[PDB]
Amino acid sequence: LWINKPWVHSLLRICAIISVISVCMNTPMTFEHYPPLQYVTFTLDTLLMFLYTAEMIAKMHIRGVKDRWCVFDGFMVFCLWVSLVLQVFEIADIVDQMSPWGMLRIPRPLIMIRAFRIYFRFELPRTRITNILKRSGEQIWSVSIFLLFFLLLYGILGVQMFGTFTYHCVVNDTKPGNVTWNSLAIPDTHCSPELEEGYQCPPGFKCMDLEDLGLSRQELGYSGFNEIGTSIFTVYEAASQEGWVFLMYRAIDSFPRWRSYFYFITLIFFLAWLVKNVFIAVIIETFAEIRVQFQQMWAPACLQKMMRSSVFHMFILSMVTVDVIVAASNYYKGENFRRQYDEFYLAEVAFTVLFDLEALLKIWCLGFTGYISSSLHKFELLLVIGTTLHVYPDLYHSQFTYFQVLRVVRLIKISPALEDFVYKIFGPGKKLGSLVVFTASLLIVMSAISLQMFCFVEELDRFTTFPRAFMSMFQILTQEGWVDVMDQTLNAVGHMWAPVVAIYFILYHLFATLILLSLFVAVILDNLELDEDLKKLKQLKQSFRNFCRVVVRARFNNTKYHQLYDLLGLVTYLDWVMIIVTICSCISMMFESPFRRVMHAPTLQIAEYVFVIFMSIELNLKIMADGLFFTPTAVIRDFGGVMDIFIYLVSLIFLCWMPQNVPAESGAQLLMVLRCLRPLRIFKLVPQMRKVVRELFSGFKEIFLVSILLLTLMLVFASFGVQLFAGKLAKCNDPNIIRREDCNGIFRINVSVSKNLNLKLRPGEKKPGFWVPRVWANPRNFNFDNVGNAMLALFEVLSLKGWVEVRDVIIHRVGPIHGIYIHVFVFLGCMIGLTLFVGVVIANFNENKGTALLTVDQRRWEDLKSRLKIAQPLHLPPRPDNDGFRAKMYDITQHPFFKRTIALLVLAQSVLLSVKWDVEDPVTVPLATMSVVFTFIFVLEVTMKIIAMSPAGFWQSRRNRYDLLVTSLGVVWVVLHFALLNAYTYMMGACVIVFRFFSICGKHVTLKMLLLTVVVSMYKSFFIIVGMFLLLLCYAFAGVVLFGTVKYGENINRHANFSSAGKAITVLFRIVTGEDWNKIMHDCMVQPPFCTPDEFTYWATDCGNYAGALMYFCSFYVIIAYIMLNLLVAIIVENFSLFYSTEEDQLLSYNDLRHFQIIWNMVDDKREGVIPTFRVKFLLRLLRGRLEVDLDKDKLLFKHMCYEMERLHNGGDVTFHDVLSMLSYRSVDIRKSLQLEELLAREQLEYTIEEEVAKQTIRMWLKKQSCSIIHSLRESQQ
Amino acid sequence: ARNWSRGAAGGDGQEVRSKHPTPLWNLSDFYLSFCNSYTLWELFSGLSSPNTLNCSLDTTCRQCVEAYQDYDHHAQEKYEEFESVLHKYLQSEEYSVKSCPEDCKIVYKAWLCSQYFEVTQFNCRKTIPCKQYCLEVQTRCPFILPDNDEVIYGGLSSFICTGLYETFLTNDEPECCDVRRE
Ligand SMILES: *[C@@H]1O[C@H](CO)[C@@H](O[C@@H]2O[C@H](CO)[C@@H](O[C@@H]3O[C@H](CO)[C@@H](O)[C@H](O)[C@@H]3O)[C@H](O)[C@H]2NC(C)=O)[C@H](O)[C@H]1NC(C)=O
Ligand SMILES: *[C@@H]1O[C@H](CO)[C@@H](O[C@@H]2O[C@H](CO)[C@@H](O)[C@H](O)[C@H]2NC(C)=O)[C@H](O)[C@H]1NC(C)=O
Ligand SMILES: *[C@@H]1O[C@H](CO)[C@@H](O)[C@H](O)[C@H]1NC(C)=O
Ligand SMILES: *[C@@H]1O[C@H](CO)[C@@H](O)[C@H](O)[C@H]1NC(C)=O
Repeated sequence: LWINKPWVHSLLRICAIISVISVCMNTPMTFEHYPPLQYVTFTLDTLLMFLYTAEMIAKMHIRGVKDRWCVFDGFMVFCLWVSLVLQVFEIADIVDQMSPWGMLRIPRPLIMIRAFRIYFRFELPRTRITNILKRSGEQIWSVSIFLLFFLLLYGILGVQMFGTFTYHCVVNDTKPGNVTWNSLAIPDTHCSPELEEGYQCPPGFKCMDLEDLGLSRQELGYSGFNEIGTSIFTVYEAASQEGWVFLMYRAIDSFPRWRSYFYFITLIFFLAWLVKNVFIAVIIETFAEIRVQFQQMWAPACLQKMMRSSVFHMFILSMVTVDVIVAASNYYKGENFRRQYDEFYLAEVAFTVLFDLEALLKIWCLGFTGYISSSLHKFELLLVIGTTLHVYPDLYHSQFTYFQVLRVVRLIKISPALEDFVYKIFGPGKKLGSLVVFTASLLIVMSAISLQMFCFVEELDRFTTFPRAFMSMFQILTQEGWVDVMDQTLNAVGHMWAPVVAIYFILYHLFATLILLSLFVAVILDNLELDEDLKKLKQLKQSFRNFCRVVVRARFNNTKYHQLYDLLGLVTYLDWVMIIVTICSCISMMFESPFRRVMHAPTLQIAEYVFVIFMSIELNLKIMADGLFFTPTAVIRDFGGVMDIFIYLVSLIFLCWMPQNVPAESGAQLLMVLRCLRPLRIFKLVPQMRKVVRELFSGFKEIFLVSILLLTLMLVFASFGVQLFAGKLAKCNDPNIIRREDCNGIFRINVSVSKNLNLKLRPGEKKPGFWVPRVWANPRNFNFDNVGNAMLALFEVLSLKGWVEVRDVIIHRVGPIHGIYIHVFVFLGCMIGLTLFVGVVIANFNENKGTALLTVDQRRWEDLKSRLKIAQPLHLPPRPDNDGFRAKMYDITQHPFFKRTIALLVLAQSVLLSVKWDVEDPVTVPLATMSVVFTFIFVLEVTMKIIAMSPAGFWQSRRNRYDLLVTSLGVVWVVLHFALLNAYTYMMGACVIVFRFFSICGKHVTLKMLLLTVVVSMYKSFFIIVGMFLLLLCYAFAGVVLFGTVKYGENINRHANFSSAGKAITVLFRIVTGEDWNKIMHDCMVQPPFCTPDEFTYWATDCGNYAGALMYFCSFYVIIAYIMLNLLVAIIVENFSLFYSTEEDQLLSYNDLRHFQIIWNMVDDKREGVIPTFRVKFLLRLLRGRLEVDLDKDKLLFKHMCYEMERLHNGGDVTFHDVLSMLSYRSVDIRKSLQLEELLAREQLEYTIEEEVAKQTIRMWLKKQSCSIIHSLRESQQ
Repeated sequence: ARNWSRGAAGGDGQEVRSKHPTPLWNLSDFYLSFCNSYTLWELFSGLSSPNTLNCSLDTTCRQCVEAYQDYDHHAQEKYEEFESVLHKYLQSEEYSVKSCPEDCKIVYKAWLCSQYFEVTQFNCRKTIPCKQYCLEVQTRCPFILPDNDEVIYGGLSSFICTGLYETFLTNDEPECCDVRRE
């Protein structure tokens, strides 16, 4: 049974991995590095191929079309044969290794799939699996259309608001045909050619479009707004949060300020934050569907004391902490190292001997067979063996050092709370283990495909060998410089192939960033919930001073005015005054500067007095009314009362001092920093922001435990990094010097003009540069010489900003194998570790609103119950019959093709914004003329509706009201355009086309639900966004006083600095998106001799503050990026399951609701919205389809439905919502959909209806299809 | 007598603008043509590759005057490349509160001259160890970013004079003169 034996089946899956490893070594560069690879890969491919062809013939010829795996195997043996036929030519004189024929090796790596073969009956039936997969596929397709709408919207806007970024400042000596690196400014910069419309170059310089000076598109670069094709590409790269601030600064220099500030900030808020959270919500609802489907589918005797005692456990734990701090403490110190037999090695051998003795005592006292069965003891054996190897003289400080630093893992037994949290969040290893394995297998297959696609270019590096390709694909996955990886390929592969590689990188980046990262979020959230049976069990089992008091507690002041009275009644009159004087004080502080302080300017000091004069009266009144802390109504209730009296004290102390000079590192400088806390009292005064702060701090214990895990990860990689890298990672400034004995004298250094704008040199020309001393130095942003420097470098790497600079510098200056350190830390910390905060914040948010305790069935029911409350009957009037003309116009305007041709015409008009609508280019005249023709077509379509139905009925629909308004603006633009022919009429033409382009979100049903999801999420998140802005003000005011005079540096420049509160706010928004915050921090850390100190005045010196920058930046990035922004994810995840809906035979769907609306709107003709009970028996006969109550067979359901509505109002009449809520309760499995409180009330009502209908059917004798499926279940149970 | 200041002879001293007019004489004070703080006295007292002191005053080894004029010329050519880079640095009016590009090009000129002539200076009232001009440049000049191509410069500027805790200003004190306005 050659085929059938299980012993060959394991071999035939393991050897698939070897067939991937061989094709990862077929490359011209790895063959010229290692010639024997070309011979061993051929024989290793040949004898492998025999095994796969041997099963392929035997399974068809002896044991044997429709089986997908049989045709897959057949295609894969053909891939091996054509690979061998190519290789036996390429090794001969036939063809070389740099030929493009190697592209016939790109389908081979897909044999990675055979190695697994785990695709049959994984706990669930096929049909049940395909129901999950199709349901998630339609959700993903819906969000892809939604994304494409946004990408095209910002595309047509970018074309119209911005154009070509080609007006660089140039030294005038440049003639048209000689543009070179020496003709540019050194801090390379754009201008506006129009005066006052942007930046303009200083004397001795001028600006002109470098493309007209003979530069080509690949020399300028691909990023610009010249057409919708390039504009959609720049919109995508900007929406990825990768170099978006550089596009913003280029736009600020070339064009007006306001349009750049509006466009790029709103692009980030929508397309980066709010839209990506919808892809996260779709994958979370996919995990919710899975639980639905899983839930629905069903001497030696001292061993007794010495091993157990708290003394022995605490002694080993303190010896482990002592060993770890001793091991990490070996900082640089100097250039003297003697590591064959030295200090820090004797300690390590002594502690290694102690842990050997500990392990052997446990093994003796417990017995080896009883010891080895524990998972902790298996791990401690691995460390006891690995550190016994590490402390051998030839292996000390080698790659065995991981077994040394992993000793800190044992320390987790310190508190049961951290153990329980670890076991909770990582959960059953099977969920996270399969996802990290899938992530690795995907990345390995994709790097093998990119390798065989690009390795022969010979003008492109980074794809020449498998490790280079792997680093390139991993860099694209991690979101860092991914666009630079793509551009390096685009400018090397050539213009004929640039579109093909562009869509390849875009498709990989889409999947790797939208699906893979959201799967980690969904897995960690699914672990943080209870199991559905455990929450079911929990639910089942749980069942004159009185004048001052009157002054303090002052009284407050249809529906439109009631909402205003509610607002006015929000706080006491005194707290409204305190909100007002706090806000005017922050507005005064907005005008402060290092060159304009309140201490020297009475105009700003007026607000400083008013704040203290009002707040002293406030605190005195509240103290005289209710006391300090002696009663539950007193003023010092909690931290809010403590914060306000502290703010009052620092404010009063500053106002009575007003120090006329202030040194840069002084108590007066600290008091001026503490004065910037005033915006914080607005959180206390406004009760919605008190709620936001208390709901945020509900998670503090969980957030703290995640911080302890991340600090533990940073500490082991820092300890390893100090032991491996101290004194290395340092070299000469001169690229041509390889030894420290040669780092003397001076050399010519080449200055950075720009990393973009890739010009070629003329054959004899030098780059711009000057003469400089050569020295042996660390990099200025990370040095790896002590634990503090190592942990600071790892904290910066953890945020994924500059991590590529750290990677390349380790590879270059230490060695290639040390790449593993930085890649593993980025996977553990950035991919897994920071996702623990995302999970904890969203889980605690759902616990605050109580939905964490509900079953997925109950959550769906609650989201249906609100969706049916939001629902209304249709505004559409019935068709007229008094004349034939309005009757045929009603038919015509309702045809199912007419709706689609009108939707297509909106896209057809939107395409006229493909290129800038200026006034000088004659192509503007056809485009504007065509928009007039479209405008008349839409005037006619509005007329067809106005003659199909009454104008009074037409105007009830919001869509009709909006499309009428846009069409009125259209015909107004048409007459104005022909009257004036000016640039403002072309601008108004572009505006009305953009206004009409938004109409398609009212016509496509899934696009409407996704737009509503985002629009309501902006309303829901308002106080969270205001809370973040109050923190931006506190940090901006602190940054102006702390860094306002800092000398320009790596990133601190004219575009980014703290010279005013406005410039501080835009610099903080850069840091919120994360764009190079650490380069800026290292500029703000500057001290002598890089800056000029002053003895007693902070506005005189241009130095920074070292400890100030470390506290100011790290705190800002943690509280905003790791914590606050994750509430905006929770808000989108809340609203997506509410507003989005799909077809599902468990609930009342939007198809059922539309069918019910159409049938309601033929019984309620007069549109009163409330029907007499006499017509309910008629209404529930017309409901054919999935709502069908059959008159026959289902007579008891018919009588129930009639009697329920007749009982509800004791006859009379019935609203739309009462019939609709009867339909929902009569079409769900109430025994799992309802909560245990409302379930008893329903069942009691329905039992009363059973008794009454039984009484009526007795009395009338004595005198002489989801609804019916659910009725059958109920009748069967009762 | 005075520092070079302004004028070809009014300061009771001149510059060696020509090779041949100094075969003999008696008092050494002729200043250079670009590195104006250095006279022939401290130059011949220092180190010259072709020949040394005394054979100068005795014609026979005058070839050293042309060697100093050649060094003075190379020091000027390297200075031009710096001040054209500084001219093309468009943020020279705003990068610092106390610094000015005038101060920068003074202290960088003094640094280039102390690189080409490592000789001591004296009798100018104001003296300073020549290694201080590295710290003047790193304090008073712009942050110019080097071209990351082969070497990745991880945030360091083009001009720096110290690394890995090496000793500096170690009392070697090559006495230079304080040739700066502030
Ligand atoms: C091209 O670059 C050069 C370098 O600046 C610019 O030439 C400069 O032109 C201005 C205006 O003429 C000169 O200022 C004044 O010059 C006049 C005589 O030309 C003189 O009477 C004044 O005292 C004053 O110096 C400036 O000196 C001159 N630059 C040089 C080399 O001296 C030229 O104009 C640039 N092109 C542009 C865009 O202007
Ligand atoms: C500064 O840039 C110059 C280019 O002007 C570099 O000189 C090149 O060095 C490479 C060495 O890899 C040679 O192959 C090129 O031929 C050189 N170019 C020319 C025009 O000769 C130089 O290496 C750079 N130096 C520094 C210090 O950055
Ligand atoms: C300008 O370009 C021409 C070639 O088109 C070249 O011959 C000439 O030398 C160039 N002039 C300068 C100053 O570079
Ligand atoms: C005159 O000659 C003597 C010879 O020793 C020399 O030392 C002295 O410097 C000369 N005079 C002047 C003014 O230099």
